[PDB]
This record gives sequence, structure tokens and C-alpha cells, in this order.
Amino acid sequence: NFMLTQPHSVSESPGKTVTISCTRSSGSIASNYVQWYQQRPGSAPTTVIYEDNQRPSGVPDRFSGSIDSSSNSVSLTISGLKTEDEADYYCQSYDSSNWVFGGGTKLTVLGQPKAAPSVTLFPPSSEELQANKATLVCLISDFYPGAVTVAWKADSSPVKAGVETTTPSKQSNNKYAASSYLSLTPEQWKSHRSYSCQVTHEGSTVEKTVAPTE
Amino acid sequence: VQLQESGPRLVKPSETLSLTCTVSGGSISGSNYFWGWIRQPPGKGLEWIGTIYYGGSTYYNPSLKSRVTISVDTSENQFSLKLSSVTAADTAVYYCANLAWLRGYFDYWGQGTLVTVSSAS
Amino acid sequence: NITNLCPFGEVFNATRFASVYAWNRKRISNCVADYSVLYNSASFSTFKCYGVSPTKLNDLCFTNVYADSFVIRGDEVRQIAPGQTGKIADYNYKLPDDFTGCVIAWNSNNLDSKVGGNYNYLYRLFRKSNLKPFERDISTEIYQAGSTPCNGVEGFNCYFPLQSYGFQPTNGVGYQPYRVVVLSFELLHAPATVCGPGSHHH
Ligand SMILES: *[C@@H]1O[C@H](CO)[C@@H](O[C@@H]2O[C@H](CO)[C@@H](O)[C@H](O)[C@H]2NC(C)=O)[C@H](O)[C@H]1NC(C)=O
Repeated sequence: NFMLTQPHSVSESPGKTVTISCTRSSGSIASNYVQWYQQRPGSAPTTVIYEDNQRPSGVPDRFSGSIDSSSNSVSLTISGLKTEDEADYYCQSYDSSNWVFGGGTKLTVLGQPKAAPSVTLFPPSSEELQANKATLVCLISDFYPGAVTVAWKADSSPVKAGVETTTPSKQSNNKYAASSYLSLTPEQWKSHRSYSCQVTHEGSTVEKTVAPTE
Repeated sequence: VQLQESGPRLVKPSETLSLTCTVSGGSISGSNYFWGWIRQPPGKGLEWIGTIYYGGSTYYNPSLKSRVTISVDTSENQFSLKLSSVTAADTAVYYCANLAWLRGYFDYWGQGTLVTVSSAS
Repeated sequence: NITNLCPFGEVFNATRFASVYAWNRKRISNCVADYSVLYNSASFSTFKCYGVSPTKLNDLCFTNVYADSFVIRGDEVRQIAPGQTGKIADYNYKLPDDFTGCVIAWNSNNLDSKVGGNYNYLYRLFRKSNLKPFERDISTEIYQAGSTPCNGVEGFNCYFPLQSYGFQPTNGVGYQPYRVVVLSFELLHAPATVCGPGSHHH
């Protein structure tokens, strides 16, 4: 019959202290316990704080939870911020009939080391050429921020028709990665000298080139 | 070493869905835990579906009480989940988690399973 | 050497609850306490154990366990907690800052509220000083709020200390009766007799 409200996003430097509030929309927040969950990119959530202040054995003591009586909300405090803590956090409570989670909070650690991405270009296999298709795969990974613009060419000229690309998401290394493709036929794959996959990240560009035989 | 979800991922829209959560290493007949279901759309927040205590007392989400029923059988030591009249919004990764004695924090989670509602044969 | 179950039902299922100012305390010892009957029921609107593990209660032996029972209105339930202010915490029922136990409360509008108003339930509104924790006062002497002495409730600065509730079924939820039960866990250099099912002395 109630809800729990969490901030849109928070951000702080490594080793610092951040706070996330869990506001209740109906009723007293002190009626029952409120919990917190840490969900890393892709994997399952995990309890960090329960009973509004309690940590299970195995959770670092850097996490802590307190109460704000006036604002009808509890708060999760994370001292000594580390880049491994960069994940999503939810708060959960029970009010006499229902278990209700919060909206969520996107925690971002400032400073994760920014750098240029890494590019890899593959030559299409011969079995695909015998399958009425041809694909040049371009893998991008290990870059922050997760913003990147891609470009393709053919014999030094812009040819980008039939291109598939997925927006960057976070990988298992707390970093970002993506992948770009290029759709061709067997005849038009070998008819051109070579193709290119240009990758631009914060103005820095890096390209790769593959040939039919070389 | 306890929980893991089932494998009927694909579900046709306007039809029903069924998932099972097997519990290894521990008797569900030893009713000292609640057993809940949690789902989340791709890149969205968690939503509670329902819990079940082996004593028979069931709790369902009010937005889903018309379509959701949760059962459990000790013959195979697992608890199921029925989501009838599925819609496009039900595309989510369904986690099954263990809840401790008190109605507090979920102790043992699974790893979820993504169900999708679309039409391709 | 101990098999009888603790009579938690004699407190929660009691026909009537004593007034909040004259809160009724019951001592419990020499029994096996199944707390799972309490911390798993969904009928309780407020269940918060302060100072103890609420799930690991069935593993602990205690010297004595005290159960206090009374009724207040909904917006005063927040005062039954360590470190609180208000007419109930300051003057009626005060928990210490290191309270070791559980606070249980549930709505009782269909029990304690009679048609037209239940004035059987009372609570203290004026007192000389704040109550020390776990102090039970019953003195109904005229409270003197001014420099002029009092003999009889007439005249200003002279009020009757106890105030009665107006519990009706039509009242708002914030002003509806809420039966409250507080469990106090005490451990001393004495035989621990209030154990859970899976305890250590067994
Ligand atoms: C108070 O009364 C209720 C109602 O009779 C008791 O709940 C019963 O408990 C027994 C034993 O667990 C069950 O067999 C009944 O089915 C229950 N009845 C209902 C309506 O739930 C309860 O045990 C009593 N004591 C307390 C402390 O609540």
C-alpha cells in the first residue's frame, strides 16, 4: 500500500563517503525494518545492510545505515569508496502485507581511470561467404566513459551501408565495451581491396584494416 | 549452493508462464524460510512477485493477484510460479530468492532467468 | 528438564489490555519460547527488535523475559522505541537507550473502540518530570502548572493528569487504538530458563 523512493544517481571520488536515502511515500518508515541490496552489472543482487543498520559477516564495514526520522526515510552510507562498489543499489521494506523495493540508485565512482579503447577487426570466415553473406566484426572494449562513435570505410572511401552496432554497456571489469558489424555479400567482400573500422573516443581515433587474403 | 531457476524462457504473449526454483542442500519440508520471486525488466528496478511459506500461507503482489499463483512440492523440493495472461510488460529476468525466518532480508538468491514475450513460431 | 511452552498467548490474546499509563508487565520464566509464532505473523503492523537478532531468537537462553502490554493511538506507536520524545515516552512509558528486546504493535480498532467512543482507556498528559526508563507511575494528583497551589481541579494551572482517549470506529487511523506488546530480554549471572527451541543448554 506504500512505496519507497530512491535518488536518481549519485557520484563521488574514490575513498570518499556517499549517502543514499530511501524515502517512504505512505506510513511510518520506522514501522518495520528496511534493507539494502547491491546489484553489480549483470549479476544478482546481494544484501549489504539489513535491519536498517546491520551488515552480514562478509560485507565490509565500510557500509552503514542510519535513520532520518523527520524526512520519513533511512539512508545508506558508504565510507571509503572503491571502484568495485560502482553498481546499482535498492532498498526494500515490508509493511504488514507486502515486500516493496525502491526505484534504484546508479552509483558512479569518479576519477575510474579514463583511457582510450581497444579495437579488433576480424576477417569473415569462408563458410559465411558460401552462405550468401559476409560480416566484418569490430570489437571495442576497455574504455571510459562509455561513449564511442564508429566509422567504416572501403578502399579509403566512406562505405557504411549495412552496419550493426550495439550501444556500450558495462562489462565484468567495471569498464565498458561494445561491438560493431558490417554486412556484405561474398562478391562485394572480395571486390574491394580492404575495409576499415574507425573508432573515435573523446576525439582520439584508432582504426583497423583487414583484407580478403591478407 | 541452494537455489537455481528453471529453463522455460520463451513464452508466447497472451498465454501463461511457468517457472520452478529448485532448492538443493536443505529440506523445504523444514519450513524455516520464506520463498519469494523477484523480477526486473532489462535495465529497470526490482519488483516483488510473491512469497510462500511451506505452512501454506501465500502472499502475492496486489498488481498481480489476478494472474499469479505460487505453489511448492516436497516430492521434488522446489517451488513453482504461474503467471497467466502474460503481456508485453512482463518481459523481465525472474529471480527466486530465499527469505529468512523474520519478514526481513532475502538471504539466498538465485541467478534469475530472462523470459521474453514475442511471436516467432 | 524443560518442556512447557511460554504463555505468549496469555498476553497477545488477552481479553483486555491495561491502560498505557498503568502498563501491565508479566514475568516469564521456566518455559520454552517459540518466538517464530510472533516474528512471522503478518497481523503485526510494527515489529522491531532492538538490541537482539530477531531471527536468531530461537537459539538464545535468557534469565527472565518481561512482557509489557498496553494500547495507544497510531501516531504514538513511534514513541515506543529507544530514544524518543512525546507524551507517552516522557510521561507514560519510557524505554531505555539500550533497550534489549522487541517492540510489537497491531491495530485493534475492532476491539478497543466501542460505538460512540471508548473512554475506558486513559493516558497521562501532564507530569512533573520525564519518566526514568521502565518507571510506572499511577499518582492521579492534581498537576500544578502555575505558581498558585491547587486543591481540586477547578481554577487555571490545575489539571487532572490522566487524559482519556476517544476511540470510535469512525476515527482516523492515526487516532485509532493500537495494542502494543514489548518483550524485555534479561540475562544475569543466574540460571537461564527462557530458551528457544534450538538453544544451547538443551
Ligand atoms: C491467539 O488466537 C489465535 C486464534 O485462535 C491462535 O491462532 C491459532 O493457532 C493455532 C495453533 O498454531 C492454529 O491451529 C489455529 O489455526 C490458529 N487460528 C487462527 C485463527 O489463526 C493463536 O495461536 C493464539 N495465540 C497467539 C499468541 O496469537
